[PDB]
Amino acid sequence: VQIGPVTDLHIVNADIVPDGFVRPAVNAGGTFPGPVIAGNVGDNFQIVTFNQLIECSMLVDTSIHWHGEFQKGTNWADGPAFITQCPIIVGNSFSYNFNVPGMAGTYWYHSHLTTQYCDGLRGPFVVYDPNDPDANLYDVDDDTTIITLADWYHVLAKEMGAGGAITADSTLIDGLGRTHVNVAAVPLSVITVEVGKRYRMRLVSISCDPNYDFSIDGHDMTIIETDGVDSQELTVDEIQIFAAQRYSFVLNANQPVGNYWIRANPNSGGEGFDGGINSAILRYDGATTADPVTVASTVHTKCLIETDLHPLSRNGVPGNPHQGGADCNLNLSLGFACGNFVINGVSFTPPTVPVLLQICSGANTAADLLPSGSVISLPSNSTIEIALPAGAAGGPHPFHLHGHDFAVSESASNSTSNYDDPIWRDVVSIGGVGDNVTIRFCTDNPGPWFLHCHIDWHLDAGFAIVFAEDIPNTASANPVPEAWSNLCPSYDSAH
Ligand SMILES: *[C@@H]1O[C@H](CO)[C@@H](O[C@@H]2O[C@H](CO)[C@@H](O)[C@H](O)[C@H]2NC(C)=O)[C@H](O)[C@H]1NC(C)=O
Ligand SMILES: [Cu+2]
Ligand SMILES: [Cu+2]
Ligand SMILES: [Cu+2]
Ligand SMILES: [Cu+2]
Repeated sequence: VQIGPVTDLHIVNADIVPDGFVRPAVNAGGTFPGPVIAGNVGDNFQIVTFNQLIECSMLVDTSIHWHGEFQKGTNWADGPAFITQCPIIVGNSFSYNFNVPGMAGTYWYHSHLTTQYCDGLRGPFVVYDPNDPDANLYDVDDDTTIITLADWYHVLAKEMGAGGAITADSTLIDGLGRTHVNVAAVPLSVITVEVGKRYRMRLVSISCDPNYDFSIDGHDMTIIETDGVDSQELTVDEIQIFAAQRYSFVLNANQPVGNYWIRANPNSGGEGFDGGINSAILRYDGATTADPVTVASTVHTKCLIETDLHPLSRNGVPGNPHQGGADCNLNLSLGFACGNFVINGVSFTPPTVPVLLQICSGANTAADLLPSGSVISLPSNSTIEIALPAGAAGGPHPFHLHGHDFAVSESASNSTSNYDDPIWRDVVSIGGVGDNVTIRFCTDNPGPWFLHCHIDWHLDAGFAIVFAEDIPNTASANPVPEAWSNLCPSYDSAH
């Protein structure tokens, strides 16, 4: 179901049983996943979020992030609690009013308070391009070609310990899947295709943690979009997609009419596909209504490798073709010990006053912004390079930056940098010990922008910092509506 660009979005509690185990959830728009929020590039989104949550066990306060949307001019609408807003309290609503100039592609939205999106507040967000340069590559692109991959837990997110290796209890594809342990034969999702059509499949990781090895028995996939950036066609037979990443891929429905397994193996939790875990069904029209009996290739012979991706446009790479070839080059020291993560020696703990309101109330430098040591100021109109060397306890961490996308100058498991034509994206695996995954972008967007590992349990254990981009121009760049200003006194009064 698709809603928007102007829409109500109610946040409710419900019990659901997507793997056959009933448990409480926090839902957007009443469904899991939430409804697809959609519009065309350049359209004004007005999402009126009604908080109606009553179940404390999962927090009755909420805040929603439109993941990958740059929010230029609207930093107050970005969503991370205590970075850009205080949460909306139960009984109140809040109108997320923003534009998406320049952006088209496949995105998603999710709670951005504590670990609440794990408890179910996650949904797809698609910005359609009426002149998409990839349109001639397929026949079908609509709500039925969206595929979400979700980890699902039988423990309430607020009770996960924390951390604490945490592992999921079931992989859901389009909201359905089977439990890893004592697997019950509950219904699987079906994706239906017709012989000879081509499909723009929009593959969205709404994961709180695991990365997935996604494949479709007997079929190939040609990638045309990465995290909202159009890419040159890259045909693969397997895609490893980390938390929060998105790909569009053309599925040519060119096999005999029949049932084929769709596979999504998480890097932790249940291994393999016994009893149909980690599975959905690709069904051709005409096929018998029965489970697939297909098998994966024994060896996947063309798996996605991030360095094989290239932008469709001529994006290039800001700055100069060598490391440190930037105006403000940084190399973050990413650590873990004693159950907390750290960036440059400091574990992130949300401050009482949101970063944005600290700035609007007259804070001027990172030194003046709380939490101390969790904010790095960035100057305006400068090429930023950030090196994110891996090694920190497990691993592999998908780092994500708000308000921007970035050139992936160096990828995982490959020490060679690329200053000509790397893919740009917004969430990137930093790989393994010895890797030096490096990103570059330009500061053309004033505001406080969160940078963190998108494994939500790692974010709650402190793996984050805020890039305060152009403090001096932040207030003037981001006029806030009074409803925004009303957020924090309501929150602090209720709490
Ligand atoms: C490691 O990463 C580099 C950088 O993207 C890759 O190097 C490119 O390789 C292709 C050939 O496959 C050449 O056409 C380009 O000239 C290379 N670009 C640069 C900047 O060197 C390399 O392929 C990657 N290694 C593996 C094993 O995938
Ligand atoms: Cu996100
Ligand atoms: Cu984001
Ligand atoms: Cu992490
Ligand atoms: Cu975030």
